[PDB]
Amino acid sequence: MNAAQKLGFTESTKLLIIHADDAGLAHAENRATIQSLQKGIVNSYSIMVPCPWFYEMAIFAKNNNQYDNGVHLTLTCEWENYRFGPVLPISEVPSLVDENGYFFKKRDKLAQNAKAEHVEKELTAQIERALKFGIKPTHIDSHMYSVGAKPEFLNVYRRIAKKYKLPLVLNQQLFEMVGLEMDLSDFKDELLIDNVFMGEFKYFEKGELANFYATALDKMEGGLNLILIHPAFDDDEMKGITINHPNFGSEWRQIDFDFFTSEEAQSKLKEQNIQLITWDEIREKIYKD
Amino acid sequence: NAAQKLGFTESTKLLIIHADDAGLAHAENRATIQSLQKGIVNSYSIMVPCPWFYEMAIFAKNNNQYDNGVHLTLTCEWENYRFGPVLPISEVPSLVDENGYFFKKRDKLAQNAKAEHVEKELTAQIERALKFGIKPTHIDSHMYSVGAKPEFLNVYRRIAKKYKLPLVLNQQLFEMVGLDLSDFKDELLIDNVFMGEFKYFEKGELANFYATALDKMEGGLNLILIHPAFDDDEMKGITINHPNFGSEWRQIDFDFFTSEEAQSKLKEQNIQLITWDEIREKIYKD
Ligand code: NI
Ligand code: NI
Repeated sequence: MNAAQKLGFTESTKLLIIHADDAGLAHAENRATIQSLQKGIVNSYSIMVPCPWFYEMAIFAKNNNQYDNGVHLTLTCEWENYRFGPVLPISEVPSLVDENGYFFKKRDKLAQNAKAEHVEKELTAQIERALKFGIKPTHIDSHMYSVGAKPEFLNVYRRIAKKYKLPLVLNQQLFEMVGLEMDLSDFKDELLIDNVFMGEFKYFEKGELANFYATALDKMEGGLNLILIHPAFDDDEMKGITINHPNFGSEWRQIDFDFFTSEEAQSKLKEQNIQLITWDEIREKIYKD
Repeated sequence: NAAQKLGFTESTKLLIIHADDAGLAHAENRATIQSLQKGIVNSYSIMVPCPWFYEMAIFAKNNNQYDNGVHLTLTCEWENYRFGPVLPISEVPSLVDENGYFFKKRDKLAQNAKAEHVEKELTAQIERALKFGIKPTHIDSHMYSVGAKPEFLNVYRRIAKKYKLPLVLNQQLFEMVGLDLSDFKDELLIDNVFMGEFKYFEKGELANFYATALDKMEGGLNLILIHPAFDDDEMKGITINHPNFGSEWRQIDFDFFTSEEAQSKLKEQNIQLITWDEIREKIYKD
C-alpha cells in the first residue's frame, strides 16, 4: 500500500503537499514564502529556529496559523559568510559546532563529531523555542536531511516526532541520498512519503528548473507526494547568503517562487486532478483523541 | 582641547569619520567596506552580536589598514530583526527581554540590567572579536547605552583600560543619554561629536547638514558618526517603522561620504583626518 491508501484514499489518488523549507533563513526568504502561500499554490512550510530571521517568520506563523507550519530542524550551516549555530549554549552541545560556535557545513562532519545526546537536546530546544514564541507547528522535518547523517540521529528524530505527536518527513529516496541503507521493516509504525520532488542541478544549469517543476506536476502519480522548495527573492541579501553556492542558490530560489505563484502551476493542479493536503490533516489521521 | 593634548596646535581640525554598526546587515557591511575603500570614511566599529558579524570579521582580520573597533552592543532597536547577547541568556538574564533579545531602549536596560552582567557581556563581545582575528583599535557604544547608568559608564572605562584601547567619551553624548568633566582627567575627551538628526532628514537636508559640519569645523578633535548602508530590501526589512537612522538615511550617509563634494570640503577647510589607532599610539608614546 502506498501512503494515500494508508491515509484512507484510493491508490490512484494524487496527494500533494507543496512545502517551502528554510523559512526564517533570511528576510527575502520570509517574504517570498509568505507571498507564495497567500498568492500562490504553496500550502505548507517549515521554519529554521536558529536562523537570524526567525523572529519575523515566527510573528507571521503565530498570527496566520491557517498555513500549515512546521519546524525545519537545523544541525548544519552550508553558507560561506552567513553563519549560524545552535539555540542551546555551545557549552551544552559542544559536539555540534565548529571552532567559531557555528554548525558544520556538511552532514559527514556532523556524523564524525556530534553526540546523539546533544542532537536530541538541540532539536528539542528548537521545537520548544518555536512553541515559546507562540508557533503551533503541525510537523517536523530536517534541513539537508541531516537527521539521516547517522542511524542513531534518525532514531532521535523519530522519537522526538512521537513525543510531540507530530508527523515527520521519512522517505526511502531521502534515506538513500544521505547514505542511509536502512530497511523499511523498522518503519511499520510510521508514514512514509511515496515520492519527494526537489530541484536538481542538471536541470538548473540548462536554465530548465521551471520546466522540471512543470514535468513533476505533469507526471505525478497516486500516493503521497511532497514537493520541497525554497522560495526567496533573488536580491542582494540572498546573493550575499548564497555566494559561491549556486546549488539551491539565490537564482534557483527565485525560480521556485515564480513557478509556484504562476497561472501555469495552478492550472496543472486542476488538469492533473491533484488533491492538495497538509501535514495537519495527516497528523489528525495518525494521532486520534 | 584634545588636539593640543595629542600634540597639535589648537586650531588644528582633527577629524574621525566613523562608520558605526558594521556587522548589522549584509548591506551595511558592503556599504561600509566600499566607503572605506572609496570614500573618506576612515574608521569603523563592529557589532559582534549581530547576524552579519562573521562576514565583517573576515573583512576586518585581513584588512588591518582600516581603523576598526568594537561597537559594544546592549540594545536592539529594530521591530522584526532581533538579536541578543553573545553569552548564554542564563548567564546574563537581566540584559534581555522575554524573547532573549536585547531591549529596544536604554531606559529598559537601565531599569533591568545588572552592572555585573553588562561587564561580562561586553567583555565577551571584545573576546569574540579577538578570537575571530580582529585587532581592534578602539571601543565605542551602540546608542551610547554604556551611558544609560553611571555604573555602566564605569564598567566601560574599566574595560577600555584593561584592553589598552581608546574609547568614545564626550559631553554632548553624556547629555544626550541624560548623564562632571573633572572625573575624566586621565582620559581623552572628544571635543565635538556630529551625528545626523531627524529634523534635517525629514526636510531633505541630511547631506546639507554634513556639508555644513565640514565647512564649519573648528579646532580640536572632531568625530562624525555615520551608518552607511544600501537602501535595499534587507535594510527596509531591518528598519521598518524606524525612519530615524533608517534605510533611506543610511543610504544618504553612504552617498555623502563617498562623494567628491565631501572630499573637496576636506581639502577646502584643511581638515586633517586621524584614526583611533594613531591616537592610541600617541597616548602610549606619551
Ligand atoms: Ni533546508
Ligand atoms: Ni550603533
